[PDB]
Amino acid sequence: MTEYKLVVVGAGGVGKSALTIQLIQNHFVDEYDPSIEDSYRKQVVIDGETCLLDILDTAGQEEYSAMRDQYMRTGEGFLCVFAINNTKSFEDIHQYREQIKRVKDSDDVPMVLVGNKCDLAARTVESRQAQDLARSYGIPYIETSAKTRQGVEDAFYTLVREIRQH
Ligand SMILES: Nc1nc2c(ncn2[C@@H]2O[C@H](COP(=O)(O)OP(=O)(O)NP(=O)(O)O)[C@@H](O)[C@H]2O)c(=O)[nH]1
Ligand SMILES: [Mg+2]
Repeated sequence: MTEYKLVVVGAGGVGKSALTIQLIQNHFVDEYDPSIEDSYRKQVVIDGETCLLDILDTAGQEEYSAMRDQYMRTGEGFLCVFAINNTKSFEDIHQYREQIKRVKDSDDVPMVLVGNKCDLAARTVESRQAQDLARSYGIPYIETSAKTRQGVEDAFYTLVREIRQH
């Protein structure tokens, strides 16, 4: 078994914590702790390869960049969570990547861009725009929904692929 430190990122309400709680507890946060260091780790099998998945759930921009260096430096990969309905996410998701290149000290970093909230009926950022970043960054683009729970794990699994490749 291998330990995969999955460092999740988010502007706050993009669904970062929603994807984690789903991939771990599998449910919609109705009264869970408001952001904490109590990271989680689930055991799965990537293409017939049993390995551990330690998904770290950080805070949503609550003044703690100092710790961001401790996690990012210890994270095997990064997952960019953006809301198709919230254009704000697409904004922070851009600068967010720049933070990784700094810590990792290299443009080549294993990460994935997921589009949470793919169930809502009021999307602002079309797949085209979301693809621009994934195509410009050279990373995969997956769509999921914490509410309906569609291809949720599909987004996480993709991360393991990027890492393994590197
Ligand atoms: N409609 C819809 N809402 C979602 C979906 N996923 C998450 N949400 C909701 O959108 C909001 C996102 O913020 P929240 O759940 O508080 O997570 P958070 O903001 O990261 N917590 P915090 O800010 O304390 O770190 C919550 O109400 C969350 O339940 C989704 O797929 N569809
Ligand atoms: Mg949160």
